[PDB]
Amino acid sequence: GPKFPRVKNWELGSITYDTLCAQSQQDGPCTPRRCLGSLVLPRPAEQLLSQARDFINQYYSSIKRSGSQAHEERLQEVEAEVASTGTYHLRESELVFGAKQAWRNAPRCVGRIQWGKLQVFDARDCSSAQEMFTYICNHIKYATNRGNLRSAITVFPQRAPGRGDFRIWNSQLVRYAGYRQQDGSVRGDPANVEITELCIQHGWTPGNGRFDVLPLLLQAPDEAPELFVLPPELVLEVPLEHPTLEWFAALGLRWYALPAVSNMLLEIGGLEFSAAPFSGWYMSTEIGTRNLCDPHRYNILEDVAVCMDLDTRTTSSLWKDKAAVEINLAVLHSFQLAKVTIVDHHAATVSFMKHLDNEQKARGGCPADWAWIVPPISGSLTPVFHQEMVNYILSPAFRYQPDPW
Amino acid sequence: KFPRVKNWELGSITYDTLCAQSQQDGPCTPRRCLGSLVLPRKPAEQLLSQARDFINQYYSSIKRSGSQAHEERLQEVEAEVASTGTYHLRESELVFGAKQAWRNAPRCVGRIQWGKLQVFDARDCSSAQEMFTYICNHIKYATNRGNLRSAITVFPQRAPGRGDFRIWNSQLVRYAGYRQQDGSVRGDPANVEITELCIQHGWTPGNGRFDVLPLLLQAPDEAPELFVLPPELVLEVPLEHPTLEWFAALGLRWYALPAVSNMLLEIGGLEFSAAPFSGWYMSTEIGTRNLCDPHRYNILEDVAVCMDLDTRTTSSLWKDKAAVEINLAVLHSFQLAKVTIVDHHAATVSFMKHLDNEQKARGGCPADWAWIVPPISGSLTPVFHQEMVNYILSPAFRYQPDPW
Ligand code: HEM
Ligand code: HEM
Ligand SMILES: NCc1cccc(OCc2ccc3ccc(N)nc3c2)c1
Ligand SMILES: NCc1cccc(OCc2ccc3ccc(N)nc3c2)c1
Ligand SMILES: C[C@H](O)[C@H](O)[C@H]1CNc2nc(N)[nH]c(=O)c2N1
Ligand SMILES: C[C@H](O)[C@H](O)[C@H]1CNc2nc(N)[nH]c(=O)c2N1
Ligand SMILES: [Zn+2]
Repeated sequence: GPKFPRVKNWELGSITYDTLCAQSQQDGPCTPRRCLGSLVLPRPAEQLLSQARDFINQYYSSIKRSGSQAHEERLQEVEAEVASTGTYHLRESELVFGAKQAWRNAPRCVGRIQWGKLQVFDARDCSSAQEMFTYICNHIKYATNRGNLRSAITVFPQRAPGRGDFRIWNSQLVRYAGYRQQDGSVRGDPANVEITELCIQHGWTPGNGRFDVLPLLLQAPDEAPELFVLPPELVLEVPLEHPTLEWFAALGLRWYALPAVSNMLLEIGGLEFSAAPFSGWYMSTEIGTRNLCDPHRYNILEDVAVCMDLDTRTTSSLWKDKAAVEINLAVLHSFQLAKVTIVDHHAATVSFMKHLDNEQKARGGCPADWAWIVPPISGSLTPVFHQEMVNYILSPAFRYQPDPW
Repeated sequence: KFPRVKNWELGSITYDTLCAQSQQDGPCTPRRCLGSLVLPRKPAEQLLSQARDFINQYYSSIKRSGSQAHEERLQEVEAEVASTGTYHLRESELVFGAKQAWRNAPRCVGRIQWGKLQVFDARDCSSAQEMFTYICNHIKYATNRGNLRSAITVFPQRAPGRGDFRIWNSQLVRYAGYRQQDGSVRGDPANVEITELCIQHGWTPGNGRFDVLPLLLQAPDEAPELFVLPPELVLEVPLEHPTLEWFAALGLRWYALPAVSNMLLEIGGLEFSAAPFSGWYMSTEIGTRNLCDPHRYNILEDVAVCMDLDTRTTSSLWKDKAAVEINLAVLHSFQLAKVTIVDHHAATVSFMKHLDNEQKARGGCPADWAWIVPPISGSLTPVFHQEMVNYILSPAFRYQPDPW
């Protein structure tokens, strides 16, 4: 009936219509001719002003002051600023609203039930790489909270016309070195080979373990990046063991507590924050399935299966599935034992369904990327697999941005 | 222009140029992507152009484009449309057309097999009774005592102002779902509706979990008729587990033959509303979806208790553990019964080979990532890490409304 995408849950037989996609002001990669939804990364003051105006409208709606005198005055205040400087500045509460709305809008994030609970650290006064490092250490401290993890984001100064960007070169604040061997293989995390070599080129003395924490490469405006080593006591790690397989602890596997993405661009009202690292807590499949079992990551599936004495010579023994389960179980068990926040893929997806229901009421829809929301093991066992989803770009947003080298 | 398609495990890139051959709109727009939706929301020159396009594909396939036979065939098609408003395929064209439809099906992981398809021409069928005979031969052929062979039977095409030939069942072999008035469903909940239609059309129902349904067959503008399949035709596989002795006690079983019977086959503008086709099962279809889905047989918790797992909490991964053992039970049992089946790792490996073949042959391959990636152990298979482009090519299989 209604002129909006009809969305169905196939488990429950229930129907909704997404009206929120009508608010999208940016085109994704799909056309009537072909869907490109499985692609990870598919390909003027007038423009700023319209984006700025739209954000200010969003802000004044969220506080129920739409059409008010303060709303119209903030609009004139922004247009004047842009008219005289070519850019504008956010009030602090606007920044807080904006950062939360960007998380809420992130189609690939399954943890958005938590979106209203986000600690926003304003670091827009930062003026050096040393200072960026201080803000980052404080972020890690506050966010780690000795294992009782707390979502947080730290926002550094915005892109300025006629000035270089603040950038954190690492993709996360905590990552394991990846050392290329003279036989062609990689010791450590192959995902991090490039950044490891950049750190070395920049004066880092490399280790040679499988789990060496990388230093941070931090770039203040118009300067070369400076290298900073995180004090080990700030980086909480969890040694992995299995509740019944005693040999598993002997594998010497471990992972860090805090997933702190640091290379994404935060866009609010046309303003761009090139350095705004944020962190939450892990879903167990991120560590146990992707980081440890991806063939192009640590790739330990065959090793674990041999320890479990599975028939690894034939696909039909399901050895890969059996090993993957035990690895995921080890991750969950070890984090719980160490008292570090973690969420399994069942609890996470069930909570995401609650979030879809909340947002249907609050906003008439919720942009979601099915391929990213459905977990990488046990897909159809979770309720999100059976939920149709509409994907679209809303602003404020987190966006990929090219690497600074 | 042309999508750059990347495999994130191997670092390799291809470009899909085949998508430019699409003449039919999917549901996505630049404003929003609707790729995760299961079903679509909703003269003579049009038919003639689809017909010319198809005839051109056919003569190109036999390396005979431009030949006189090619030219004469286009004229035949034109003369027949101009006079009658439609036309008819030759058997060879029909065979080529059915294989291309399978090749083009973006949701099918089994397409490495596409060139090997037995095509039964049933277009000389005039009654429900004759459809039933054709269907029985199809099932006999395809089952082949456990050595399954892909096949399609094609019933007469749709015609203007005349009702369609339709098979009301969604598959030739389905288990009944009985709605006990105490809320629950006995049997397969996906089939409550069809089970009830069968009863009211005079079927004597059973009361089991795996009662094979009768076929409701409909010839144009007639009430459908009920036919019971001779039980010796329907190969079934009892499920047992290689190491869990109690598993067999559950009395679980599934049929050998996945034979979809409610999809429309479109070739060169002609539509075939009854054209059931069958291949062989991938184990996750049975183990994961049919048995473990919450709105199907839903056996997870039962199995998990038999394995003495902690059902209290999600974090013990009881569901993942029980699902793996069910999938193993299916593979084991089919292998023991000498009935063809393929596991999701073998299937997806072969699909990657298919993408490579098709990249060289046609410059691309339409693929629905959400359907190709298996429902358990997704990222443990190579397709997970493969970007894919989805689009509609003709000939094609399509969904169509239920005939009731
Ligand atoms: C609080 C607990 C959280 C959980 C359990 C969670 C979970 C996840 C997961 C599993 C993914 C997929 C990541 C991958 O496969 O690599 C993801 C993506 C994402 N998350 Fe969340 N998240 C949480 C907090 C946050 C926070 C605090 C933010 C931002 C303030 C956030 C923003 C994002 C964004 C932008 C993506 C997409 C990243 C990309 O496209 O590469 N998440 N999240
Ligand atoms: C030979 C072995 C085959 C295997 C292993 C196989 C595998 C599969 C699987 C796993 C699916 C997903 C089904 C679901 O989740 O419900 C599928 C879908 C599909 N298959 Fe294949 N298939 C085979 C043969 C065939 C044949 C012979 C045809 C047609 C001639 C075909 C056409 C299709 C179509 C049109 C779909 C999409 C169905 C839909 O949208 O509901 N397949 N296949
Ligand atoms: N796939 C590329 C790549 C490289 C490095 C990090 C990364 O992380 C994505 C991401 C972003 C935010 C997250 C928030 C919480 C969480 N548990 N995982 C999260 C994962 C993605
Ligand atoms: N998803 C709705 C629905 C209802 C009934 C049957 C069905 O089957 C889809 C389908 C189609 C073709 C197949 C070919 C081979 C196979 N193993 N499964 C196949 C499964 C799908
Ligand atoms: C090709 C495909 O899009 C790619 O492998 C995606 C699939 N789904 C994903 N889902 C999540 N959560 N994270 C990922 O990195 C990916 N990778
Ligand atoms: C909503 C979602 O698109 C739907 O559950 C899809 C997901 N992927 C699938 N994949 C296959 N092979 N079969 C299916 O029925 C589905 N269902
Ligand atoms: Zn799309």
